[PDB]
Amino acid sequence: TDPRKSELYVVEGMFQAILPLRGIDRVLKNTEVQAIITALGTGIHDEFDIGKLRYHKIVLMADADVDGQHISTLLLTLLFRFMRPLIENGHVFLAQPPLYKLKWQRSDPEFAYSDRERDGLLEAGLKAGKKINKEDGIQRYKGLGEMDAKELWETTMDPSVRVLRQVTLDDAAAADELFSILMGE
Repeated sequence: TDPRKSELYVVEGMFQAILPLRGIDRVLKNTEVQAIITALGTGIHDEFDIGKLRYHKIVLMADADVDGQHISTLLLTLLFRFMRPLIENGHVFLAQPPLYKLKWQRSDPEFAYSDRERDGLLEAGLKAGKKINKEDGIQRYKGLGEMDAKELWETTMDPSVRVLRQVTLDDAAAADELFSILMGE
């Protein structure tokens, strides 16, 4: 659980810490944001000290819809404006939750992270002799809240299977501009 072996997941509302974030000056006072900032341990702006970082990886997980984009947007800008080295140093990632669950009749269900993977897994399973209900065998997730707690962990937090995307400085800059445009109303 020492920093090197620790990760912090910030999820839409190896030691794996988890904090929620329900979706500029007032944002910093919101307790959920404060918990996250405090958990990171670095301090902010001028006080920022990379040596005090408590987590090797910071993973943002949210729904792919507007509501989900909003929090990921707000979080990426806070980091870009007050804790930039976390991004430049490659500590920030976005978790890709699965899009589909393939409910094989007499075997383990499989998860697909894209339409193409869905098609490949389906074809591969059928050729192997696996059976699936053509009407309800493939579940298309609407959000993270539709997932079973255990399946959420297995598909987004399990290190040997999760699909993570490193946030680049350019990505964060894009999020910050987005935050600016939208605030301009």
